Amino acid sequence: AAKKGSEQESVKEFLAKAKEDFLKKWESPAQNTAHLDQFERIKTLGTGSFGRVMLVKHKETGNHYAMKILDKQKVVKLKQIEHTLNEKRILQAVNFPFLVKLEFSFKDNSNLYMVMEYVPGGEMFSHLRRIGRFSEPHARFYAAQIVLTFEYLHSLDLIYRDLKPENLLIDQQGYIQVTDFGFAKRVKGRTWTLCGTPEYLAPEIILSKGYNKAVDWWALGVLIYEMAAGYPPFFADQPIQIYEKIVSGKVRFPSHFSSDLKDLLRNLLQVDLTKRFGNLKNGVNDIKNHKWFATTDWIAIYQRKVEAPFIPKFKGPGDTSNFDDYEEEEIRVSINEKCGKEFSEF
Amino acid sequence: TTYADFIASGRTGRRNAIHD
Ligand SMILES: O=c1[nH]nc(Cl)c2ccccc12
Repeated sequence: AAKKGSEQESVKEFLAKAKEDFLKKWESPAQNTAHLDQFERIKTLGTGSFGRVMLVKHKETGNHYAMKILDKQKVVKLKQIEHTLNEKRILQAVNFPFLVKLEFSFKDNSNLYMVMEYVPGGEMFSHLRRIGRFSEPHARFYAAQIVLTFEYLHSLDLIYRDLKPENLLIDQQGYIQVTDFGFAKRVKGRTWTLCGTPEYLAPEIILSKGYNKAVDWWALGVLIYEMAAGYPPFFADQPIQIYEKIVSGKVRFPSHFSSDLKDLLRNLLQVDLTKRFGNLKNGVNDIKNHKWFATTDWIAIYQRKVEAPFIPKFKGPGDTSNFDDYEEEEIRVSINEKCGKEFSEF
Repeated sequence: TTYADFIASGRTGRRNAIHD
C-alpha cells in the first residue's frame, strides 16, 4: 500500500490529464444547451425533494435520456441554491465511466433541468432489496468501481457526500453509474454542512466537527457492509437512534462475513480519522491494496473488461421495467420568471 | 435475526437525504 513505483505513476498521469480537462470546464461551464420542447416526456423514474427525474425522448435524435427537474421556488425554500449550483457546475465538468453523464442543461421560468444519460438497469437499491444481499465477489465488483470513482472525484478536490444504493444505477453492461450530485462540493480543506443520508453519515458530520473527503470513505464502508449483509451496519426506526449507533464506536458483523471483509470494514468504519482507511499517508492505496481486493484488477475494472455479476433485463429502448412506478405530475411553466437572480449562473 | 429486525423496520424503502 506504501509502494510508489510504475503503477502509481500511471495513475498520477491519468489523474493529471483528468484534472486538466475538468478545470477547463469548471472555469467555463456549459450553459443553456437545450430547451424543454426538444424533449418528449414519458414517465417518472424517481423523485426527490425539489422535483423528479423523468424518462424523456430527444425529438431530433430519438435518444432517450433521464431528465432531472427542479422547481426553483422549492430549491430556494429548502436553502439548496448553492448546492444546486454546485451539482450542475460539477456534473457538466466531470468525465468518468462510473459517473452518469450530463448531456444538456437549461432552465425556464419555473424549473431547472439536467438531462442525463438514461441508465436502464435500475437502482442497485432495487436489486439489493429484492435479492436480499450480494455475495462478497459481487459486492467487491461494485465496491471497486466506487473506489476508483472516489479516487477520481477526490483528486479534483470534490467530495460526493451522498453514497447509497439508491444513487447507484446499473447500466446495460452490468456496471455502476453514480447519480445525484446534489451534495457534491469542490472544497480544499474543511467543510461543515450537515447533509447526506442518516444511515451513511460519518461520526464527524453528526457531531458538527468540520470534515473532508474522509466522510466518503466512511460511506463506502457502510455501502460495502449493506451490499454484503443485506442491511446497514447502523439501522433503527428513527434517525436519532441511528446517529447514537454511529457515534458509539461499536459495529457488529454477520457471521458469514469473511475475516478479510471484516478487517477492511473495521478500517473504513473507523471513528478515529487518524486511523480511517482512505485518510492515511497512503491515501486510497491502503484500500486498493487490502487483501479483500487482492483479486481485483483495477485497470480491467475501469475498462469494463471484467465479467459483471448480472446484466439487467432489457425489453427494447424506453423500457422502465427496472424502475418503480411513481405518481405522475404535469410540468407547469409559469408566465413569470421565478428566482432569476439566484440561478443566473445555471 | 438481524435481517428479520431490519425487514420489520420502517427504513427498508428508499431513504431521503437530510439537510439542516
Ligand atoms: O436513468 C437515470 N439517469 N440519470 C439519473 Cl440522474 C437518474 C436518476 C433517477 C433514475 C434514473 C436515472
